[PDB]
Amino acid sequence: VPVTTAT
Amino acid sequence: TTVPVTTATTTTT
Amino acid sequence: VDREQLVQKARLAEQAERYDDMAAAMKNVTELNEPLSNEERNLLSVAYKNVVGARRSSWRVISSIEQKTSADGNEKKIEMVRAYREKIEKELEAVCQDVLSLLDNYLIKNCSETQYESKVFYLKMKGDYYRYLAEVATGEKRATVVESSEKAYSEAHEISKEHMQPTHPIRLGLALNYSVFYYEIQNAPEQACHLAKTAFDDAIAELDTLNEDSYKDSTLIMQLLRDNLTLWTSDQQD
Amino acid sequence: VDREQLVQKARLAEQAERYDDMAAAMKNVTELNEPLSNEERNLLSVAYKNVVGARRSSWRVISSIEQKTSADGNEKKIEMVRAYREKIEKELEAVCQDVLSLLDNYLIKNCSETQYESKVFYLKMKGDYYRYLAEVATGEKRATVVESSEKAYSEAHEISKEHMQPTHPIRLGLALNYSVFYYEIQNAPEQACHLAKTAFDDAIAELDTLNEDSYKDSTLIMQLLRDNLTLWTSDQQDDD
Ligand SMILES: *[C@@H]1O[C@H](CO)[C@@H](O)[C@H](O)[C@H]1NC(C)=O
Ligand SMILES: *[C@@H]1O[C@H](CO)[C@@H](O)[C@H](O)[C@H]1NC(C)=O
Repeated sequence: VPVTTAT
Repeated sequence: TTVPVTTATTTTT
Repeated sequence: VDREQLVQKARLAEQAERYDDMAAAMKNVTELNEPLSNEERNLLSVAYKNVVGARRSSWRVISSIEQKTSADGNEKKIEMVRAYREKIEKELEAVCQDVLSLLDNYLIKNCSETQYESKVFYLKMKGDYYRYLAEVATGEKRATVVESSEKAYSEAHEISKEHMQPTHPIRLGLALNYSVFYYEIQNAPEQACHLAKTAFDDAIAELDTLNEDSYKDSTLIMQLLRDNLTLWTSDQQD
Repeated sequence: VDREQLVQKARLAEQAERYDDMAAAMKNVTELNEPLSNEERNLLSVAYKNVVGARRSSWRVISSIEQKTSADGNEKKIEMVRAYREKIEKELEAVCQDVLSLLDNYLIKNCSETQYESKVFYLKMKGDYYRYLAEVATGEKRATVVESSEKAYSEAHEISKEHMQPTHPIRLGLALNYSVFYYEIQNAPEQACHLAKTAFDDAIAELDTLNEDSYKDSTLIMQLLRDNLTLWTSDQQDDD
């Protein structure tokens, strides 16, 4: 799983 | 709150 | 029916690491049909991302165990694994539809053309949670959500390009997740690597256009874009 | 479903970190009225420990907020926080009564007088969850659970001291949690430190009695006992 973002 | 170390397991194998 | 009572419960729940209560509280707030602040947008994203993230993590583990014990050839064991995987899939699909309903009917719809920020953010989430569904979907069912996710990101990108600088944490966030959609779901590594680098390089070119706040928050996302470009290229050369 | 499919869902749920489902599978197993194996005792103890453990971790966060925000003076928030803490207390209490039901109705009951190892474990577990209740109880309610925790530990201590090697993991694990009970609940650091030291020394003395099958387990608890004794003896020098 590739890194990600939500903020 | 300040806590110490504990354990909850039995020897499987 | 006190709003700021709920938003307090969401924060309080976030601390106790109770994301079922946090998601619940924040869903109730959104149902009040009033726009969310930057903090309230976050409390919602965090809450649900955790709720669905724990399901995705639990799904990958059952899939892995189902890939390995499958070649083992134990009928009764495989069945319950697949059955348990089916259990978690339905819990996952249930949460995604819940958020997507909150998005399509409460959030995205009620956003004027003067709130381009929240527009992209919600559009990203619409794409993110449609992608979660694609990760477990099969047959013609999967093809449907892939297009749904593709259509959500695509629109989130157009608004970003035109009204947001490449150094914005939201445009960096969208480009990040959008690329992952191309590499993981579409299996189009060249278009994924392209979108990842194009977003990154576009952040470098206008690097001096940084605000003190987003100066740290947005650069944290850029390194993530590189980490993917690192792992993506190293897989092609094999 | 087959009894073997149950335990396999327990193993599986553990790996998927779904402990509510793990504690549910092992509950169905337990209700089958068959004695639990060594792995099955492990699966049960871990599943419920994780379930109840989460509530404890949250309750400590919430009760913490309740002390920091009590000085602010906003009676609209102090109420909603106190209301939340009670929500978590009910959830926690519910789990404890659930395990204690499994223990007293199925496990501890069907233990013959030559199953010392199993009985000492189930009892130690019983004392543990009565202590969890004592962490959120007050007044007469807190007094009753503490008394019930003591009665469980105390009986487990005698059966371990008499039928188990001081290097035995089960006996060691009891001395640990029991000592924790004294220091935290009873607030008797001398009794907590002594029991922890003794159970440790007695393990070193007969350290040649470590069986290969579970040397790793026994050795692990011993570190905790010392790490406890270190942590405790450092808290008594601050109060002085
Ligand atoms: C983190 O990466 C996973 C891997 O695909 C992705 O599904 C998820 O959406 C990412 N996190 C966020 C908040 O988008
Ligand atoms: C772990 O430590 C906590 C706090 O010291 C204690 O309440 C708990 O009982 C311990 N674990 C077990 C399985 O007893």
